[PDB]
Amino acid sequence: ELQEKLIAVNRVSKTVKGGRIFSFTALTVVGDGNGRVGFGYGKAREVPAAIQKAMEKARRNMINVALNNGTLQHPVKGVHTGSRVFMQPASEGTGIIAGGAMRAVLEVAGVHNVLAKAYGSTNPINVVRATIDGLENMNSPEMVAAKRGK
Amino acid sequence: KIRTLQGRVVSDKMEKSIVVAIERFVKHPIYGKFIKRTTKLHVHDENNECGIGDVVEIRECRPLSKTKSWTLVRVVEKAV
Amino acid sequence: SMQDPIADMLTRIRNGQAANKAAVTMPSSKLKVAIANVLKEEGFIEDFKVEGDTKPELELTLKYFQGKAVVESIQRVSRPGLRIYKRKDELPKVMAGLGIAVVSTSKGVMTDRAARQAGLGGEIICYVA
Amino acid sequence: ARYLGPKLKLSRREGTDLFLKSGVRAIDTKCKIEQAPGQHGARKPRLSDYGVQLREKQKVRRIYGVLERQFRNYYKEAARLKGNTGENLLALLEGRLDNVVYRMGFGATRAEARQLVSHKAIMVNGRVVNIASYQVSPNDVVSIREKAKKQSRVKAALELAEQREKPTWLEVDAGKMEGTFKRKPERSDLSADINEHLIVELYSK
Amino acid sequence: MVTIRLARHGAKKRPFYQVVVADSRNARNGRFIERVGFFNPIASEKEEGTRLDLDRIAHWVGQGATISDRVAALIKEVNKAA
Amino acid sequence: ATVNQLVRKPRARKVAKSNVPALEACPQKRGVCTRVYTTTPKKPNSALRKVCRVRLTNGFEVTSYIGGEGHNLQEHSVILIRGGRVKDLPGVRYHTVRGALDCSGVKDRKQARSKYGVKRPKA
RNA sequence: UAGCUAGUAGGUGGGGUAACGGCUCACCUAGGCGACGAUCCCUAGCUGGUCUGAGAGGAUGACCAGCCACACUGGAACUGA
RNA sequence: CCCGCAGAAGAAGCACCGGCUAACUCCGUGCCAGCAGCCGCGGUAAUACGGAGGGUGCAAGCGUUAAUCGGAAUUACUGGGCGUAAAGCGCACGCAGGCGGUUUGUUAAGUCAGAUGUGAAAUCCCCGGGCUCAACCUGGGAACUGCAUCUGAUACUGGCAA
Ligand SMILES: [Mg+2]
Ligand SMILES: [Mg+2]
Ligand SMILES: [Mg+2]
Ligand SMILES: [Mg+2]
Ligand SMILES: [Mg+2]
Ligand SMILES: [Mg+2]
Ligand SMILES: [Mg+2]
Ligand SMILES: [Mg+2]
Ligand SMILES: [Mg+2]
Ligand SMILES: [Mg+2]
Ligand SMILES: [Mg+2]
Ligand SMILES: [Mg+2]
Ligand SMILES: [Mg+2]
Ligand SMILES: [Mg+2]
Ligand SMILES: [Mg+2]
Ligand SMILES: [Mg+2]
Ligand SMILES: [Mg+2]
Repeated sequence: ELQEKLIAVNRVSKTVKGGRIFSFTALTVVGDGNGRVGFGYGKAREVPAAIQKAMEKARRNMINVALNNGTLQHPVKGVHTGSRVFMQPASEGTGIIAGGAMRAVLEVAGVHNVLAKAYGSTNPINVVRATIDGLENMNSPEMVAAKRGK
Repeated sequence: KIRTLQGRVVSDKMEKSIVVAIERFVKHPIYGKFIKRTTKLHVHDENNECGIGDVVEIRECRPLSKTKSWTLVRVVEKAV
Repeated sequence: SMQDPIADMLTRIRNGQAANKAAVTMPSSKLKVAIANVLKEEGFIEDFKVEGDTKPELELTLKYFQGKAVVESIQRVSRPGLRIYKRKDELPKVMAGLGIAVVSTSKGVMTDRAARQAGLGGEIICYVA
Repeated sequence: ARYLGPKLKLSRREGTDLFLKSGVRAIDTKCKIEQAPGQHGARKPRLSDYGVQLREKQKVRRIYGVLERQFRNYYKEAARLKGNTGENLLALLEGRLDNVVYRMGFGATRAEARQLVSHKAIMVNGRVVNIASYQVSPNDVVSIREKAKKQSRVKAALELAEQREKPTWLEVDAGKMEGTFKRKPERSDLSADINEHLIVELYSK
Repeated sequence: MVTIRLARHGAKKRPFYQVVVADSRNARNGRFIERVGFFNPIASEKEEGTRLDLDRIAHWVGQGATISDRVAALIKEVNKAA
Repeated sequence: ATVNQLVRKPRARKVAKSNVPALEACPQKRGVCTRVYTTTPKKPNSALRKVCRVRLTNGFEVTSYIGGEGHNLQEHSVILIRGGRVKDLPGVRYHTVRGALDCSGVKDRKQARSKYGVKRPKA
């Protein structure tokens, strides 16, 4: 349950006097498979260094998320930059269907029966995140009584 | 009765050639909003009796003219 | 304008709440109250009050639980432009079950839970959670 | 409609044994297995979630000897059926007669078990069934036809069948060469190295 | 007039008739007034193969209705009471 | 925006112009070869591409591509044309079914003979 | 395409049809329809359903069944339930 | 449908392998010949042209074309936008229309409720049954989200009154 996996790696150029100087960007996601998910970014001239430096950032920066069994309690909508995502509990038939790149954060996060889809731009760096928050903002299926009661 | 219609007049200036409005209300079948939708009806009113702006009760009968298949039963109010 | 006052209520909550504001007041109406009622009975507002007579003055006490406010979201649904009327089998349940839906019926402003039991339906004023 | 091609070449690409030469020896070698399905066999298949998603359902196919069209319906049926799509696919695939013929020993390899079926040397509850696809249900009673019995093949077939993990959901003879499919196999029997939700995923998008 | 007939809803070589009450002038497999049984001539000697709401049939015949020749049989063949 | 607004003038769907007046959506169409040119392509590329201008069974006069390495096709040749533009050759929006009517299969092709219309060479 | 309408809209009476009826006629009234889109123009048989879509929708109306219309084109009637 | 007879005997092709995309090398060619769904390949080491060996995918089919919907939240009712990306009429008044503060009464059209009728059969779906399996055939439910009539409910909307 270490369980990590990268979503996307990408070249990017910097351009100076002597020429273009390229780099790489890794975008990873780690989770315990039981709550607690996090993503990190981190970039570096070589690829290994990049994916590497990324897991590390995803070690920290790892929030956790009030599941409700293998699934979500209620349906939720997340939205960062131009990414706008939606996912549903979906009383598992089998489920876990969703655009790879949030399959990733859903998978390692423990949910086992989501159906989701991403609207807006499908820029990973922003849907992962749009969903992390999406799961984050999602509130306690019991400790909403907590909220109310009094 | 078998059903009744309501509706205001709109035209009485014609020899029992009275025409009656029938304002219903209805959910737009695509955009949800409710809209006004009128139904003018050429109705028979023997001895021309109601006037424009009289609310009235109406009932479906057999044909009396290419255009008339209804006749009045009651009036309800006047001067608008 | 003042044309929809219920959205104005919904929003005075919504706003003051995000302003961490203790109370909040507004011109009252029969309607307004019957709702605040439900808000209270279901524990979203702290307690209301109508300090008026000729120029009535509905006044509400907002609650804050942890650090948050108790009202994570308050939207209008029906509105004078476009009125919504769901039957009963069609009554909408918010946040799965958590949170509520304020609905007016042939017998008073209730909650979707309540209305569902009542066995009836009506104009679904707004959603709260 | 039957693959027909160098059976072993498949297992080497899919990276495991799919018991297609099944026959005698085991844990291949005396074959070549692994590091050259082709000519650039050495090369490391670093591959898309698509690649691995594909190759898995491919692997399962190269086993039961099914072609895309049927397999596609098998999946389409699974889904229709209540209860886990990915498991259900595995149910259907097992209930296959050809399968419940090698899974009873009567045949060396599923490929051969099938050859029997097509040659009407098998019967269900009495009656000669000669189509591989024949779904077998619980309580059924598949048995070699008296005509052509304890014939060459079916001997060693019944034989090294015992050298197999040997099932549970079905009760075989060896004298009668009859055998009772007792229950629809559970997820837990069979499997281990086969990944449904992948191939379910393949047919999901 | 109104007849009760077979209406071969079957399948090439493996027939299967909807017995129906209809307007005798319409197509055999067309417009009818109501269904009132069926008759599977390949039934096989297992269980079923000639259900036949006798109470309706008798109703229409009291209304005037006439009856086929192969329906005729089926009736005096479902014996009638047992 | 407004519901009111949408109500008066509802939303409408942009209609799609086909890119291939193979008139009434036809898998292909017949034609007689008006003239059998060859021109050269657009900015990046550089070549002598073989084409022909065809008068169609339905009277559209349209230019089409003659795929392959070499082709015995001339004026008055009766050919068959299919959807298939050639981006390189602006305004060339159809291809010519090698091996149909008067058109020939490509000589000596071994690969992808179904395309380019060649018979299974007597093995 | 912004106006359209003289049997036009209604009344009375005769005639008429298996029947109600401007169906028709004579006379009287001056009506009737129309931006909730008439008139004009373009296109088209309608349905059950069919394909697709998570749905909402979109697209569609072979094969089956229902209704309608047509029978070389235009027009007419006779017979007959 | 059953029984015998002979001999593996009469029975495998099509597209693809630069990326998207499952599958890589050699030879030829040299901005030519040519490819191409989109990006783009070809000017001497071309995994993109053409042939060859190998491989991947389908299989009595395989490819290409044409065609609807899908992915397209890209006409956004569900479900979008207009400062600088497409988009606020140069500004104002104002008919129709849309929307309208607050109390009470009344009305009961909208809205809501139950009852009843109707919503053909086939189809679709659910559980079975019959053809060696299946396609196919078939029993029975379910569904037809609709319409209409009656009776009720009065909070909201509309009508009336003050
Ligand atoms: Mg086949
Ligand atoms: Mg018989
Ligand atoms: Mg008269
Ligand atoms: Mg969609
Ligand atoms: Mg026909
Ligand atoms: Mg004629
Ligand atoms: Mg006559
Ligand atoms: Mg690859
Ligand atoms: Mg090619
Ligand atoms: Mg070279
Ligand atoms: Mg769309
Ligand atoms: Mg936009
Ligand atoms: Mg601009
Ligand atoms: Mg009010
Ligand atoms: Mg039906
Ligand atoms: Mg069966
Ligand atoms: Mg009121």
